[PDB]
Amino acid sequence: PAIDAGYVSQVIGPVVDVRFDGELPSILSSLEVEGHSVRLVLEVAQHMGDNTVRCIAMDSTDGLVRGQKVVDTGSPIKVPVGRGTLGRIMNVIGEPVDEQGPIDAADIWSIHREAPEFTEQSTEQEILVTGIKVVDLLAPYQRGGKIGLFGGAGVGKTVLIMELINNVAKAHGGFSVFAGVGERTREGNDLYREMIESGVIKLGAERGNSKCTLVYGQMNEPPGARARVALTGLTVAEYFRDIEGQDVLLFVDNIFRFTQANSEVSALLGRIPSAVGYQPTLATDLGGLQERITTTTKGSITSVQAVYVPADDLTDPAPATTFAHLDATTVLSRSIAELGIYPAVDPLDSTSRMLNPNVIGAEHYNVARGVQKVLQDYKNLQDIIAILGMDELSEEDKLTVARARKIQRFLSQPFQVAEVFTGTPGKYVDLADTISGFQGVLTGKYDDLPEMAFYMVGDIKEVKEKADKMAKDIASRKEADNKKVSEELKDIPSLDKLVSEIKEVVIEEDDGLEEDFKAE
Amino acid sequence: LKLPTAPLQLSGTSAQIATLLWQVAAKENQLDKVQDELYQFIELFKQHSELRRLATDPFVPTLVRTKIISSVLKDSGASEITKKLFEALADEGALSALLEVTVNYEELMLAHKKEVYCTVITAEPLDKLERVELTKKAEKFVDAGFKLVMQEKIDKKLLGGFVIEFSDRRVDMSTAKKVEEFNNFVNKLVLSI
Amino acid sequence: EWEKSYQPPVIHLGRVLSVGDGIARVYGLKSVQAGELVCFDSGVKGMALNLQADHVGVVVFGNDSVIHQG
Amino acid sequence: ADAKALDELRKPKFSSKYLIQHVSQKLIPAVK
Ligand SMILES: Nc1ncnc2c1ncn2[C@@H]1O[C@H](COP(=O)(O)OP(=O)(O)O)[C@@H](O)[C@H]1O
Ligand SMILES: [Mg+2]
Repeated sequence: PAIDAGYVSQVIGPVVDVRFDGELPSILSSLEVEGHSVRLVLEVAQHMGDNTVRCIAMDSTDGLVRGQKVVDTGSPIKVPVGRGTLGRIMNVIGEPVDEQGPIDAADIWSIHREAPEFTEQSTEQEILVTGIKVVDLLAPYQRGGKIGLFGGAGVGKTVLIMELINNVAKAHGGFSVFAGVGERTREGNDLYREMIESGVIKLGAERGNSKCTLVYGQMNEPPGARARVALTGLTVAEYFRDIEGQDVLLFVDNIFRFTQANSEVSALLGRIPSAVGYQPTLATDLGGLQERITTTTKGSITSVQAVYVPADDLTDPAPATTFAHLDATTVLSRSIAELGIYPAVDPLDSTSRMLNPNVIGAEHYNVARGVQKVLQDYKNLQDIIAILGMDELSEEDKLTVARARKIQRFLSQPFQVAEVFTGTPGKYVDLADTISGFQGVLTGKYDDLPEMAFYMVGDIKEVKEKADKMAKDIASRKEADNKKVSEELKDIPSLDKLVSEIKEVVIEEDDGLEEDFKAE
Repeated sequence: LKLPTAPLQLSGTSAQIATLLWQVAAKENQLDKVQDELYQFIELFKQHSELRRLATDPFVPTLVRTKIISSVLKDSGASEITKKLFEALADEGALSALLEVTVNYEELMLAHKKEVYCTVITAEPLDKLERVELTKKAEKFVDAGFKLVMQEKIDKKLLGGFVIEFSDRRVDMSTAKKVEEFNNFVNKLVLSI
Repeated sequence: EWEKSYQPPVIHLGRVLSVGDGIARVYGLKSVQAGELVCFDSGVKGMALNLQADHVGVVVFGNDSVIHQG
Repeated sequence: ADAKALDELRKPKFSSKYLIQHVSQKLIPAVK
């Protein structure tokens, strides 16, 4: 085994160099390190020219010595795909990290593959109703398209993607794959428990009846792993699309972490940096990923990729490159999230190619364009409202201000998953009902209603019901407040009777710290 | 096409020339001839000034340097390996890389000659039962079947004992560090006890 | 008990090529690990951060004004 | 490579003289 067993030459962080005596591996192939604590998989990214490859390590390189033998697998990183992966959590190399035994593997597919060609593309435009009002009104999602949820650092793009999972992913019929690219590990555990409690993930021997495969390379992982977990989720979704031939969902969380992991790696490969600090190969790496998430003739991948923006900057090149690859774009803003509006969809920046008068109907299209027109004419007057005040505007302008303030509150909606922390129950709105509601507010059937009746309600019935509730309670008054609190017959005990009911805990002698440190 | 593998891997761009030189002279089994020739060229650079002027001056044309290194190395029984090496290293002005290609070649040959060096530094001149008892304790630090040589140095700072200098690891079995680690071990207890 | 259990251990050492800008280009240390806590002769610790092919980059956990070449 | 393995070439270590003897008479007309 002298040939085809290379040794580690040098290590710069997550970048490992292997030097071979003969038969260097092809680029994008997987290497294995002999005698490391965890199974450390390298992945060749370059050829350095002195019989030396330059590998990206899929785990930590802490504890690598520059004499360690590295074997070649002669193949890329290959993950276990098939129907048996339904209900498993996988890392970037295809191991189960949910502790339920090995993965029942139909086939072993590599994660590096060419995108489907031009003639294999499908040109179909059918709507995907999600129940949110801003999505189903102003930027309707293509069923089999690509969806980007921009906005960053606490605007609610991870809540919105759980709402999209909860709405679409159970009424879909096909499978689902959640690829967590560099989001929180706690969020992955929360989604795992919430998918076990909902029934889209089952355990035991009935694992195959589940409809969701989890692939997690979450934000604790080194930048070698976060750069490849999106490709593993793509391989798992592409087995269902290419071989099973049926339509899936692919919710990729924080696809900015893919570009950021490749930028953390490409700082140490010695490449010259591009604009603000990213790699030069941003657009090609993001194309070689994002063009694999496409609906072909045989199947469909309906992807909702959350895109984190850095420091709320849309002219940053890492989301501005991503803007070209998306069909329907849902930009979230913090200036609207600081107004209490939820979900904080920016209505004058979030677009879609489905918003066309030939597809979704001229009624829905004209309602959406009128809503955008009213909000834009409101946005032009914002400095005039700021410095000069509401008391000098025109009549038509201070009517469009009131209509825009009503539709801004009306675009907000309580979510089915957000009620864990807000109390308000979530409302799944149908499509024609919110179209008719916004048609009514655009025509002016609800001018005399209060503005806070539009806040956090589902459809056009519940805004009038909340107006009736909130304009009762300004005139609701009770005489003497009907307490009847004192002198309750055999109800309240004495204070010491309730004190004696309390069982008393003992105190186990000052932290006991030496007894359970000399035990190990 | 079929080159014998070097015994230890090395660095780049000056150690690679030594790796190729050891590979080629091991295909020809002249592995100690070319080491002698490189040593002769090191001392030949030491002797005269018109030869180190071919490696430090940046205004010598490459034509006269190539023709000087060919017409000098035409004769005197020089190896084909060293002749073509010096032709290729004088064509590109890499004659100043001789001093650090021969060191990597010596490290390669020392790996092959299966001989590792050491240096034992002492306080007194060693006697013959001190020496043959020293070799048994110092051989336990080498890691295979080698030919560990034992060099001798004398330094009065040690109060007896020995310190092995392997050029990559150091075994301080001296008494001057034994009493130095003794006085450090007491004062960590007097402050505590 | 300290003399009857006293074996002076073999220690793989390495020279310092250059020190400055918070790094110590350390020659040698072929058996060092990426992220191994190294310890200079002046007592100040360090971490073998960049394991290069020709040296070992060591950041200096402390003031590097006590570290020389050699 | 280091300096420790590079200072030790300042002492002569050839143990043969079949190159430095002959070409020392050839080098001066070659540079002439
Ligand atoms: N629909 C919503 N209603 C109320 N609060 C929300 C909603 N969506 C998001 N939030 C707030 O946003 C916070 C988390 O945002 P998150 O989805 O984690 O965005 P990011 O992942 O970019 O931080 C939550 O604490 C929640 O209070
Ligand atoms: Mg989140």
